[PDB]
Amino acid sequence: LWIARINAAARQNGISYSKFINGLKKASVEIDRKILADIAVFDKVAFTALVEKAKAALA
Amino acid sequence: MKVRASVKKLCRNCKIVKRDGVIRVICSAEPKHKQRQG
Amino acid sequence: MKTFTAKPETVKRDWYVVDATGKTLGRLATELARRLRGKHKAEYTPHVDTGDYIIVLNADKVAVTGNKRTDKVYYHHTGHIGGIKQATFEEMIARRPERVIEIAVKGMLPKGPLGRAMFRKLKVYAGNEHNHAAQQPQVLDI
Amino acid sequence: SRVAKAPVVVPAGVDVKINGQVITIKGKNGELTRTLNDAVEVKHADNTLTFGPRDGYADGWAQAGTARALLNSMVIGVTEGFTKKLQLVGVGYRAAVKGNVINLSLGFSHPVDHQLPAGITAECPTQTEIVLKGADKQVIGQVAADLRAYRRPEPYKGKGVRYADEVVRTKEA
Amino acid sequence: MIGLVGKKVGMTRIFTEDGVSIPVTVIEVEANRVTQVKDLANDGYRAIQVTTGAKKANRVTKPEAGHFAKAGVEAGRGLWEFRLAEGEEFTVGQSISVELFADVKKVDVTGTSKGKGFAGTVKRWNFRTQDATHGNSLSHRVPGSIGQNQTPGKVFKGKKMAGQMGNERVTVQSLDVVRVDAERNLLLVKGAVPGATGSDLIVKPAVK
RNA sequence: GCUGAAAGCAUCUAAGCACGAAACUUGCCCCGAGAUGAGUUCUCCCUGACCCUUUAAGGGUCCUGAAGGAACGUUGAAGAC
RNA sequence: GAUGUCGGCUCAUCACAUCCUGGGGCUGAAGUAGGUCCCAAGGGUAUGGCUGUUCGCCAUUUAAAGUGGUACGCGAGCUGG
RNA sequence: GUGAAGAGGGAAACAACCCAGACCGCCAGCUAAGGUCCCAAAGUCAUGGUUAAGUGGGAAACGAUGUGGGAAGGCCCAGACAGCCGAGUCGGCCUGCGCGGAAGAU
Repeated sequence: LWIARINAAARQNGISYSKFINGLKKASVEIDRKILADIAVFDKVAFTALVEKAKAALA
Repeated sequence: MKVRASVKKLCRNCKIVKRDGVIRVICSAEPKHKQRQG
Repeated sequence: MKTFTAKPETVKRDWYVVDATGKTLGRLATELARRLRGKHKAEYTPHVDTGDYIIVLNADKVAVTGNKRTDKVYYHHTGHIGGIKQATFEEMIARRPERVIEIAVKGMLPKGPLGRAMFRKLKVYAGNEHNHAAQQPQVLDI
Repeated sequence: SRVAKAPVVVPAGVDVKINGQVITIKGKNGELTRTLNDAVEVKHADNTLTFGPRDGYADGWAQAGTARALLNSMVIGVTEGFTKKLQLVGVGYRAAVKGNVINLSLGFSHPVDHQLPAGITAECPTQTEIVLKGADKQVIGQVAADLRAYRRPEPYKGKGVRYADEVVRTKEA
Repeated sequence: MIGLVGKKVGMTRIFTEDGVSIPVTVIEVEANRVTQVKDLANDGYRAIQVTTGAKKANRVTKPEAGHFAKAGVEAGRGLWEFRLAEGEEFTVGQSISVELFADVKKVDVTGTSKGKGFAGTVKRWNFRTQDATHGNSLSHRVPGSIGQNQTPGKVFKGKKMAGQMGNERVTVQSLDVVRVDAERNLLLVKGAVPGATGSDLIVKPAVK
């Protein structure tokens, strides 16, 4: 369930789940999927910031 | 018409043609030479 | 903490309108099923319906590849001994154009009460007009 | 290829109009129109027409040859026209013309009446001879074949409707 | 074309001068009165509705009476409908008589057949009886076998069995029109038609 | 079978056009909106006062009882009931 | 610590490697009548003498008297040679 | 070697095949075989080729100008092949993927 929700949230900001996870690993962020899904539902500005971090790591 | 699995030319006036996915032999000299693969 | 779950009494839904002229049948059906189930929202929950309403226009101008227009066969059985029956894609388009999209989308949804409920939000027409202007749908590009 | 590489001359007294893939040829004998395939480009230089493949297709040359042959036939037709001849062989076989209908007696228990399409004319210089005139090669061919189908030449004596220049083989019992 | 509603009176015969006896059914056809016209704009098809006969006032309920009073005609014993063809027109309140069949040669007649009740297979489906002697044991009019073994292991749909027989709608086609009498409202046809004496009939021009 | 190239000829086929069977889909007869996707058309009937409370698709009291239906009786060429 | 086994009667349902009717190509196919192969499963497809027989032989009919699967279909449906 | 006397994941379902040996709890993380369009968790990923048969998603001897690659030949601007004048044309060899051969009982 957590994975499905994270995919849905990431595609609304412009990236796919696999790429998002790869970027977080390359940036050394260690937040797990339960917390990621909770933030996806309850706080969207913070989730957008996380997506930007991953994109910068991949760039 | 000759319906068989091995079809081939039988004289110098025979011709081979492909129609709608089938292989056929037509001849302008002998009606007995008309063949269809099947 | 406990993980969030949606509630059928407070979900929100929206109305979209789509045009099928020249689109590939299966690659349109996948998107329709996705958005009817609600896999594109962050609130998705397997046991609740969190989908949207979709109108489809021009169902008689949908496209297929290869030799399928004359070679794809639909089958069904009537329940009586010996009652097996068939039609081709061309025939189906000639007499019941909407069924072509309806059957394809129905095959891609979950099986059961909730899936039968999800199917009720799809409205397919054969021409270029509908009578749902009171709901104010928005244009969706697929 | 070789057929498509020879240009087609447009003599004096014929008008050529091109629009997308639709072509119209107008002369003294009438007017003809045709739509071409999506892999052929046609050009009207000064007094000639040329045909070529369009980049993006794998069978441009065959289509070009076909288009060349068709346009050549159209140009000949709008100025000279095409004619065909049919002959009857047998006892009691007869043909006649009235308006745009051919009446045939060919040994049946009823008469045969054939209604000519639009643009084809017929004449009967003799009770055992038919001549067709027109401007469309395919249409005239189809009309002749339909007339022949009523009674085909048989192999023991040769009776029936035949083309004028046709060789009919015979055999013994 | 349109047809008419009538009533079955009985059966008789007609003698001809050459010495032939034609058996006939006698149908009484009073005037049919038009109650409603249905068109494409308002209903989606083209038809007329008619009544015939008479009915006592204290058996007519208020809805029915209002429907009759809209058209402006007297109440009858029922309502029937007929489909229209291209170039056929009628108006509400108009009367149609049996002189409609003056030049028709053949008709089709429709009615409700006599009811036999619960019936066996011998009378309902023409089954054959088994032996009456030679050691038969309680199986004289019974149906026999009704299936096969473990394959398929069931009974197929549409099997022929005992049940209710009759009392349903039946049509008989292509009957010669023998006489049309307009001063007495009579139509005479050749042969038998479904129903019992006193029942309702629908008469139409023949479709084949 | 017609017209026609790839393959300067020929060729029913690759682009185009025409015929062709008791098999297929209709045309004939019967059922059919529980088709839960539960459709359409015509006609008819009902036009009073109060109270409480946790304030709502809320509970109760007096006055009122239409269109129509069911029940009972005499019964049918309808029927095991 | 039980799945009744031949033949007949009653009642059937499916396949196509087609007996009849329908549409075709070749013939050492003049006509009438035949031979061989391709397509087609809509409907149709005997009564008696002998024998427990299924088969088979014989008598007289028919457009024709198809070939197979279904616990060698069918005994909580009948018979018992 | 495994089952017998062995649970978990894959092969639709499937003791004996592939991965792997369950002391108890957790709404943490990494991988194996096998996978990433929707039923159903994850690439409608990137770059260069092949196939037109729904081949992929059942079968042989044998038959044919389907069409992709390779190494060598005969004739030809001193005029080749075809038909009735001007650039190509003939037939063998090895190899990749497709085509016919292909008829059954709710």
